[PDB]
Amino acid sequence: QLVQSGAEVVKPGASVKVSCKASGYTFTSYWMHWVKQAPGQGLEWIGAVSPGNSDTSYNEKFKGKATLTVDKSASTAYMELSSLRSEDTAVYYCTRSRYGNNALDYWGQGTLVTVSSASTKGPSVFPLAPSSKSTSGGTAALGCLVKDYFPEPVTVSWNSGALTSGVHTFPAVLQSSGLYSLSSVVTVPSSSLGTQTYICNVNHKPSNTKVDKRVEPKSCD
Amino acid sequence: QVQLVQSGAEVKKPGSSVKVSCRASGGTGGTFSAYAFTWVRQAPGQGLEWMGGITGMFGTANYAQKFQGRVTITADELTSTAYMELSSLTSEDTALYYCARGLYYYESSLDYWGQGTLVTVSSASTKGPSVFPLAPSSKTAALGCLVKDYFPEPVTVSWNSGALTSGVHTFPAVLQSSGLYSLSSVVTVPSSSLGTQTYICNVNHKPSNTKVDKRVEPKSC
Amino acid sequence: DIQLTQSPSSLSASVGDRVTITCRASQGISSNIVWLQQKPGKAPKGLIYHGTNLESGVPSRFSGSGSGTDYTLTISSLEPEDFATYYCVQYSQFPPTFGQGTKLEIKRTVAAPSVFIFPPSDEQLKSGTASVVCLLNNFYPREAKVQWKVDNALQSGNSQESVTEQDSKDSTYSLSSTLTLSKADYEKHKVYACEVTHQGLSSPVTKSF
Amino acid sequence: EIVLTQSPGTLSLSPGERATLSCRASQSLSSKYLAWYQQKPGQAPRLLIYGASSRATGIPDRFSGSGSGTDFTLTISRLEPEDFAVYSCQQYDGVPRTFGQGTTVEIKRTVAAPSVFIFPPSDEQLKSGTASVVCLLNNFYPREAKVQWKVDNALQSGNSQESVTEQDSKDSTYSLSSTLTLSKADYEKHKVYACEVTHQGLSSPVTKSFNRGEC
Repeated sequence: QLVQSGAEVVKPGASVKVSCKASGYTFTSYWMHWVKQAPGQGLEWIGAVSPGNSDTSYNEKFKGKATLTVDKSASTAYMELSSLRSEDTAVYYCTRSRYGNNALDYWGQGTLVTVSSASTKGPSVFPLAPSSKSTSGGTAALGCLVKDYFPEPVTVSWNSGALTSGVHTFPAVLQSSGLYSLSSVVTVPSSSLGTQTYICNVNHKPSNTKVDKRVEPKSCD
Repeated sequence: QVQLVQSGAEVKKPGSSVKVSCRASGGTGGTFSAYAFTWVRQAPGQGLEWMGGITGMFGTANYAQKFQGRVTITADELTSTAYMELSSLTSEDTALYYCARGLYYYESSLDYWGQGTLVTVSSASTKGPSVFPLAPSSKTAALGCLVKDYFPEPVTVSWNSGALTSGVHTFPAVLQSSGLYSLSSVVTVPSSSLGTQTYICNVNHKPSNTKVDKRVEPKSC
Repeated sequence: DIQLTQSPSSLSASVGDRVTITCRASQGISSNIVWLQQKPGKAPKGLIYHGTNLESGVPSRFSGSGSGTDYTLTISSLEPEDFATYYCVQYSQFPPTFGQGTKLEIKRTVAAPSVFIFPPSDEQLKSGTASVVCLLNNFYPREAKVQWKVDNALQSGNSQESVTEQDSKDSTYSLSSTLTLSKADYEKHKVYACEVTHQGLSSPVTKSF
Repeated sequence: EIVLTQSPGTLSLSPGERATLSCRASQSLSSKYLAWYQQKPGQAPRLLIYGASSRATGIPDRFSGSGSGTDFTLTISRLEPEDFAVYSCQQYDGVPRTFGQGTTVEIKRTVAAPSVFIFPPSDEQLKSGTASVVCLLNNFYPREAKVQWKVDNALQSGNSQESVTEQDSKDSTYSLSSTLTLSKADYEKHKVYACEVTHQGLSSPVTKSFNRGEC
């Protein structure tokens, strides 16, 4: 199979070297390929390298942005992305082909490369308060707006496991300012909206920000 | 010094099939699997014609719809040999077949060529030539030999065991309705040497080990 | 570049159904086509190579066919494991190119969204910006239109949408459109609508505060 | 399909002259995808130019290419003897890859008229079922020649074949042979066998003939 290096957050002009360890097959019987996947252009072929004699082929679109090399010893391929921009933000995959034959059968698990001027910031959990009314009988809904954090991920739980149900912790969104927002939501019975205590258990490992926050009706205009 | 060596000429009966090979020698040959190997042919009277090629990295073929199914193009990474197989042969596949190669895994310009393989297609059977005199009329004079009904070619014709060289034209062969070849060799000579000088043409047809010598001299008159 | 076009872009079906996805290349590609499967979060897996050949491991309900410009992948009886996105990739010519995907989702019986709106919390407004969040909960199909209205005026270009994957129980969806404004621009104000249109709604339900 | 057409069919120029060869694509062609090849007799094609205007490594610089869109040009600034050969363009933008019909570059020289001779079929060939009448046209220029067979002044059609030698290495000339093939039966049913030649080196058509019955 194919195991790649971990995710990476880096700043604009910088450069990254991603790795892919082949194991369990003859490293040199396969050309190793690199593929970009990001919302915008979808799936794109960056290029490929033959491990034997290190022959390369690059997509004109990535010509120069990327440089592929290989270590036959370690059965490993490397991709180097240079002169980075925020548009190069993507998941990058390695995969293989066999000259015979097949395919693009096995893919690496992918390496997330995030490119942002923005520097590390913690969230700002704000309460989405349950309104007085009504709705169509039951039930009632409340949540936390996890606003302005960098970079992903954040983990939001509710009552730490005592609320694995009815909960929707949405995907993030990158605002202008280059900062992410997230909103979690739970749906609770219209009756006990003042019998149970709901605290957002947001933690954001990229800094050491673990925030608790409870949510209640406020009673003003 | 990219070198491409193709298999030798073949003569095939209609309905049969021919597999031409192409072996990538060469000191700057490089990774055989990195380059697209292309097959093209040239029928007598026609332009060069693309048949298909096999891509590098991936080692799979693309075909001209004209030959889709009829042609198969494969490659043997082990022996650095590319092959083209054309079946259901017709007399119109009589042609020189060529493997070629460039600098990339996909086909582009054709930088390197094999020496070409001639494939003749015919329902004929090996047959040495009958020779008849082309007697000088009387009436500078001309004379010659009709080299008639042979298969396959070449025939080689000389005069006075190679003594007579100048003023000699041996024509290309023509293929008659009878699937067999006819040809002529002529020589122009002094009128005043039509009685003094002996003239013999020397027909050699290796595909039948048939050497023939024929005396050419005036008729009666 | 060869353009690959998949049909349909999205497809809804149920366990047991024979399903067919298609791919049209902008020129003849001689069966040099691969089909991929990708579940969300995860990496692609090759299913079919060179038009018709199964990858090892790949269960046999999967099969591909086609020639020239037109190819189809066919799942003969869908399994719960088979709901994913599918891609064709072409390697007839340089560079290899990818289709944009056919997402294969689960079919269930409509069911309409429950709507909930939330004004900004009070600590937020102390600082520069006001963030108002509308929620649409557990609906189907995915199609849904969310339109804010401030003092009954339709606004454009300062809301962000965000949808969940298909719930593991409900097979429904959920949606979060947030409208963001500075505290100053925020106070016109209080009539703040969240008008939502949907297929299981007789009429655009609105929530305001 | 990108169709490529080449002009002219034959270019007739002298050693040292500038050769201009054209290649027309049936539709606009990014010049990144056009190539020219030289085909010397007996030899596999030789890539001269790729990408419309880049000279292949180890190619004399008297060769050059230009053009964009639909018309491309291969220029040979000064013809050396070895450049008298056939040239083909190639497109490698789309599928199928296609070539033009090729242009033959040929040596121009002064007009020289053919010597014509007519040979009657042998009696040896005639005891077998077939009579072959051969007409020779020796050492002429240019290559166009019309040879007409008349059997008792009956314009023949479909029963002759002809063959032309290559342009001569010494005197840049051509020779041609026309063979008329009849059965011994058809041969002995007529008396006058005529070979008439029209060539621009000839003020008036030359005829050579024989009567069946010289023995």
